[PDB]
Amino acid sequence: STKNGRDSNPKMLGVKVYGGQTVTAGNIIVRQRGTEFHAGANVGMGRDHTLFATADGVVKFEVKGQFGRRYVKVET
Amino acid sequence: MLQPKRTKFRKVHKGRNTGLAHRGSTVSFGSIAIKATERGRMTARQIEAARRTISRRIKRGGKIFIRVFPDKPITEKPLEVRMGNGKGNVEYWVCEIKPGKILYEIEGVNEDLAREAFALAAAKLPFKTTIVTRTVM
Amino acid sequence: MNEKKQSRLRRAKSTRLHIRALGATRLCVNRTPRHIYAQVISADGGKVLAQASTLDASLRSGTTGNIEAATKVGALIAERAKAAGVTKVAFDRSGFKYHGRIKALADAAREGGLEF
Amino acid sequence: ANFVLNAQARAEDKQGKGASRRLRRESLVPAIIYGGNAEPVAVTLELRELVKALESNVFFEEVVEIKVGDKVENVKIQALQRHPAKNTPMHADFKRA
Amino acid sequence: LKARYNDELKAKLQEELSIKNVMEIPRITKITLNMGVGAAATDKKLLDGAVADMQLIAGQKPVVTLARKSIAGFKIRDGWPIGCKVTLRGDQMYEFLDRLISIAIPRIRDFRGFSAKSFDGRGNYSMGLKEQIVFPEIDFDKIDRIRGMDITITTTARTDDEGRALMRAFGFPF
RNA sequence: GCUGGCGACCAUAGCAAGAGUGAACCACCUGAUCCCUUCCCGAACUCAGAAGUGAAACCUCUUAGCGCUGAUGGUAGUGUGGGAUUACCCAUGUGAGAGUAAGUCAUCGCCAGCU
RNA sequence: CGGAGGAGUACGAAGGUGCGCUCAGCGUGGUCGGAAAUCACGCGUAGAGUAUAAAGGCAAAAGCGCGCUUAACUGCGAGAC
Repeated sequence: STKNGRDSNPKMLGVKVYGGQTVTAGNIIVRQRGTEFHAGANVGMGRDHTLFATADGVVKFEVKGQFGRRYVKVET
Repeated sequence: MLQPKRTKFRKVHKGRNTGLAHRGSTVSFGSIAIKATERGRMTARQIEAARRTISRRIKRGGKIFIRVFPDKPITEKPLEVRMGNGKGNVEYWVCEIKPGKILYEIEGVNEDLAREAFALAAAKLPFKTTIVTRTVM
Repeated sequence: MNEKKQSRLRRAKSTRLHIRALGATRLCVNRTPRHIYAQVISADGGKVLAQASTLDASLRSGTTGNIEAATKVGALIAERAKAAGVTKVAFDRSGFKYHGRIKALADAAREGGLEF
Repeated sequence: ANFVLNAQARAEDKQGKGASRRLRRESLVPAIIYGGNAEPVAVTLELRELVKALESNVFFEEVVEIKVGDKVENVKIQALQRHPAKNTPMHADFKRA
Repeated sequence: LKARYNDELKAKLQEELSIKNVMEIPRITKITLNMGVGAAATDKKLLDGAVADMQLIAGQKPVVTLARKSIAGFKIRDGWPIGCKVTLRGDQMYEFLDRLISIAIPRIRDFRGFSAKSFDGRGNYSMGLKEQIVFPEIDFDKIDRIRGMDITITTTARTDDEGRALMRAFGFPF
């Protein structure tokens, strides 16, 4: 007999809205286990590190700061 | 019987042996060396047999560098067992060989004796080989 | 050596970043053993809307390094900010304790009429 | 003067993977010349000539003359690529000197 | 001391060490008194006695020191007190130094205990002594067992020679 | 032309080494009355000030010493069609990583004070 | 019926907030006290920690303390996965 044979259900993480797309306030942009992306202007952060839009506009990805963090923001 | 002292995992996937040996295909320790021209698998017993043959021929008058180490475990099913019920048990260890891989180098012996030793060693190996010498570049 | 200033800037970082995130006009203060300084800076953090310090001619000849000077600087920065048109600000203590001369400057600015 | 390599110009249509493989099937060797005060120049050499030159050690220390057309470049061999299995030379880097 | 160094020792140190700017002059910054009173788990009283002894020796309230990381070899663990310490600056440290030099040395059993060596290599000097005696403290009556103490003098002297010069100027024996 | 504060940018910008500045600013500095502070300590935080110093620290300059940046050419891989099956070849499109030549001791905005 | 590990909990603080603080290791010295306790100063350094398995994360530290506290609320809820 084998001692293996277990796995967990999928979690369907990932980028939901890509750069250049138009969003409405409340739209989820990124599902992520940790902060692979950080929240920029007009973007909020949930309790499970989800990134969501807090205004209507156009999504933009960038890299900024002294730590080289990846940021996502919404331009109005 | 070369074998890793410790491994992070016991059993590994079969994989696919493709490509040429861009790394490890230049003479770097000795002056003359034997390198494979065809891909295949080299077992620890084969490595030991070739080393013993070379050492016996050269009468330990120089240094032998072995540039192949078998670190990939190979499993087998017990015998008279059906398919399934988990992966088999580890049986022996191999090193993946790509064309261009240098296997042995010799330092400090005459070229004729070295070539005789390499010719004796090549008969123990499961793939075709060739002889190379150190060049500037 | 240099640890004192680095620690002060480390304390200031959190408040400065939160003020930037809120997007409010910032009233930044700075303190030295000899003088005090205050600036009103825009939300983007690039342009100085107003300033006032003991280096100004009206206060430079005085004791210039105590609570009495700080109250005058607070009143003066309040007047200049009101003239420039700023009403609501977020106070930035730049890692200093909200106490003594800094507190006096803040109270004087509030009396002058900056809502915070 | 001791070492002279006759070369042809390697135009843009003779660059890339397919063109290089065609050249090596035609028994030529692509090579690049770079160095101070000028722009890189791509040339093609003869495999026979290159192997003959590499058989001698003083080729790796002397200044050699690469002639393509009328122009002449005085260069030193800088890098060499070999086939991992067959040891055949495949590409060369020359530095102006 | 204090005024003694402020008026006198600065000049002689300046001449002896040949330093152009006055701020280079060795200055004794602080004195740290430590009793590493281990194995306090078994009894829980010797640490109280050590705290009382430190409070008596130095005119300050001692602070207990807890362990960091739990060690199987001893009975120490992550959070419980395993030592006691005090730091002295300003007038208090000058008074402690003068009392030490004046009275501690005669009251030790064997003289020449301290060495001109045992410097940290950067101008700070540590000395360890046995017993809480040699101080103006209560005698063997009304005290617990004798306990050793470490005294580390941290000074602004950049090098060991400068530290030794400052120490000799202050008059510590060796 | 220097000094301080706040930003843009986040190594071609950093680290290290050497050098320089006290008119103003800054820094060290004096004291522990009152405000306030130490699981003890005026060390930090805080207050009241100007006897000293540019030593330390901060800034500015110089250096390719570590670091960082980095071509061209070639090689590996790869979509489509065809030919072969140790897994490669041809046509066409695409094209690294490593290494080589080489570059770098940053570049800008607002406010205030001195000469 | 492929290769490897965990869960069927814990916590009124180990939650909230304001303020504050940086780990690990090594080398020097220093009573018992040493390989390793505690003290002092330096060197390159996140290699520490995060109640617990691993992964993705963590300087405004999400790591570590102190004072006061109950938002470990009630009615909901545009808009999304």
